[PDB]
Amino acid sequence: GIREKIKLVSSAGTGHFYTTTKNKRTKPEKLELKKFDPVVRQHVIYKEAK
Amino acid sequence: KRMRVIREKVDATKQYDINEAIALLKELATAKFVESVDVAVNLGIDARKSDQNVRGATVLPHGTGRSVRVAVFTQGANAEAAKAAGAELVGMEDLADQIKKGEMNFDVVIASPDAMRVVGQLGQVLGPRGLMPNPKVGTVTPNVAEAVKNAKAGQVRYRNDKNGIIHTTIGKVDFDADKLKENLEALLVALKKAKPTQAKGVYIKKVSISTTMGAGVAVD
Amino acid sequence: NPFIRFEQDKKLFRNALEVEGLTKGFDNGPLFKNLNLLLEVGEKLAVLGTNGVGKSTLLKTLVGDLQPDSGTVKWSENARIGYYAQDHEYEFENDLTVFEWMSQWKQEGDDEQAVRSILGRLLFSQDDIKKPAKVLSGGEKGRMLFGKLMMQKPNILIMDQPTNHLDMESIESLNMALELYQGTLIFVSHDREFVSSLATRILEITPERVIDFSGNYEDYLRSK
Amino acid sequence: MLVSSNVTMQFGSKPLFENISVKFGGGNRYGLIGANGSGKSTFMKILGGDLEPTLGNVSLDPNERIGKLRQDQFAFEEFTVLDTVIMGHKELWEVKQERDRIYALPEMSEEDGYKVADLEVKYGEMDGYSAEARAGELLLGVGIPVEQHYGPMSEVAPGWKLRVLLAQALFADPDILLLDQPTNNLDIDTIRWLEQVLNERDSTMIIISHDRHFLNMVCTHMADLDYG
RNA sequence: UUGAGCCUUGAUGUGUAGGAUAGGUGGGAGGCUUUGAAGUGUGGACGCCAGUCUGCAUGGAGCCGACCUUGAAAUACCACC
Ligand SMILES: Nc1ncnc2c1ncn2[C@@H]1O[C@H](COP(=O)(O)OP(=O)(O)OP(=O)(O)O)[C@@H](O)[C@H]1O
Ligand SMILES: Nc1ncnc2c1ncn2[C@@H]1O[C@H](COP(=O)(O)OP(=O)(O)OP(=O)(O)O)[C@@H](O)[C@H]1O
Ligand code: NA
Ligand code: NA
Repeated sequence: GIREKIKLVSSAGTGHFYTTTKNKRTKPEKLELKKFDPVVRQHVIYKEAK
Repeated sequence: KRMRVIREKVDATKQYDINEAIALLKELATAKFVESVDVAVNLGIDARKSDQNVRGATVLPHGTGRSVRVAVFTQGANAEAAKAAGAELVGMEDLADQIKKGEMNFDVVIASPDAMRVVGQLGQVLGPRGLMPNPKVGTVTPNVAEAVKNAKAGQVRYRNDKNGIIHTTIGKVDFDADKLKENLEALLVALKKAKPTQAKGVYIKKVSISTTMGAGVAVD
Repeated sequence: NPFIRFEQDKKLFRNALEVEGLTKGFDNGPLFKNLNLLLEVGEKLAVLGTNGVGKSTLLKTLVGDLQPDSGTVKWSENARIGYYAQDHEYEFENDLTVFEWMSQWKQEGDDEQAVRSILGRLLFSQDDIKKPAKVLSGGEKGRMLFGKLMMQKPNILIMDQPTNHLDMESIESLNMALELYQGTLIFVSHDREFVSSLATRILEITPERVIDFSGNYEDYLRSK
Repeated sequence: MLVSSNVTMQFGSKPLFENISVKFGGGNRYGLIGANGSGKSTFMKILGGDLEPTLGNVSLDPNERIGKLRQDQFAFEEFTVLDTVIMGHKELWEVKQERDRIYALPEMSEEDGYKVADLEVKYGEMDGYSAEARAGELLLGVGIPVEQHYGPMSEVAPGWKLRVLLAQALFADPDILLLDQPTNNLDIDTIRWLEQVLNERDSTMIIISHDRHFLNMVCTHMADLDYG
């Protein structure tokens, strides 16, 4: 409800994304996490964009 | 007189033929002069858009009829090559700032990376009337000898107005009607080849060949 | 409507300004020559003219950050001056929060109230008392200046051009605050029905003749 | 015609304007109102494209040269009076500043030869030969005489600082977005001069002024931005 | 009568620095003047009110262009808009 839904789009070029939830009113700031990207088979950085 | 008789003698509404027009232009012959005739083509482009501007050149088998001071204002190998290739001067800064004011002007100006002084030596007056070296035109290139050779061979350059009508040097009236064809068609072919890929619609509508003192006629 | 109210730290009695001769100049012949006048703990004297006369530099000379070529101004020994500059960019700098900027003032006040309360009396909340000071916009910066004046509590308010970026709903709030304020002030606002609203000692300034104190300024504009 | 397509902006922790969309285009003057602290200038920046929204698209006009006036009339104090106006046109000012790295760099390379060759050509296309010729005449037309053209912007009364900042936006201008044009309050003679200048020439305009009488005399629409 | 689109023709347009109300594009320096001029008197319309401008006879055939302050070059003309 209050926690909106966001997707972390991979930064390896391929189209892949993990979907989570983020409290969208504390301050606007994208999530940066290093998560596995199966298409390229490596641990890359995941910036968020819905 | 002429302005009031040629107007009724020649009608610009009817589209003439190449062979009829080349003869009629020489047939007018009202005033005595060198009669350096030229052309004007209504290109179909949007000169409002930067990328659809068509500034180019082509090497003509008849040149322009006169030679200019085509020198390479870049001291070094390019200037050394141009001096023996037949420029109007050498490349130095003595004629760019201390002589760029005293010296009136030359015909053309090529540039080289050895001494890029001409990029500011002209300032506002040297290239204010179209004397700067175009990076895409090939004037500002290391091959000073090649640039001088092209200038001697007679590469005529053309540009656009704010609406997209190209007029440029094509040759004098001293060259015969048969010789006019491998200039007109050569220029048209070069323009067609260099036409931008973003040229929507019909890009050539009207060609008009005109005299320096006489009027112009619709060729096609 | 931002609730703004200007208090008085210490009430001075005899008179405040008492200026004799300024004759301030920058490049041309001095924008004014004498401007001898008194205050008598009055109200306003709404300096005004046209653009480029030099009312802002007159106020600069009065407040003392610019000194005249030769002359004397002087204030009462108990005079506390609050200043609202025509341009205020030297103030909103050094990357402070709204809370930190508003707390850098204040004489003897608790950090949590009487400084987070003067902020809420003028359109601010918890989500806004943490944004940087150098990012607020126009009327908000002007309102912050009003808040600093409310906490400094000065006797004399110089207040160059207060109605610049206000809401047209903060304009009358400031109008009421000024007419309920019991100190001394000057201001050079160009608004018609602000000087017409409260002015009493209007002083016009011109490259040749500096008029002074016709009255309500309605009588001034009527005589003119 | 510039269009906003579901534009939202979130400053801090609460959205400023929620999912706005409206069409601007024509010889009309959409003066917009709103309490200070609520959109207005941020929406103007979004329309100008300097700042992007958190959600939505600018849906910009192709190459129609959005011409803008800023809220700050004191942000220009080091650039001279004849410098600000010529800096108003971006693609000219940027090319001029880059070409200024010729007399200041005593070393030139092979690539730099091509770059100096083509940047001068671009300057000629962008009319650098008349860049300062078209600016002084406009500055004299607005009412700023010659004596202060090369003087610094600091030594100017703000009523004339605005007079020059307005002329800074007058270079082949469709779609002029004017931020707060009064403030540093004009006498009233300058205000009527403004209103006649603005309502004589025909273009698409967006005013944000707070002056009710000025807005009445100028504008035909009111793009109020109040609730959400 | 009032709009919008097209064709043709005619009017239409400064600076900063001037002998001068210079749209570019540059082609060029010699055309233009008597199929009646230089300048004289007669006025239409426009007019950052200084001037363009064209009906007009007579007076009868010089003026212009170049140099020149200048960002630009000049109704020396024409085509392209
Ligand atoms: N970069 C920013 N980051 C966070 N908050 C901001 C930022 N810029 C402005 N704000 C705040 O969010 C709101 C947006 O300010 P904005 O510049 O849009 O105001 P405005 O309505 O145009 O004001 P004014 O009428 O005074 O010109 C204001 O309340 C301001 O305090
Ligand atoms: N530092 C300065 N150097 C030179 N001249 C200045 C300076 N400051 C101001 N002036 C000149 O003094 C005159 C008035 O300046 P001032 O800043 O006082 O204007 P003002 O009359 O208050 O107008 P406004 O506030 O509307 O800008 C103007 O002619 C201005 O050019
Ligand atoms: Na002032
Ligand atoms: Na704002």
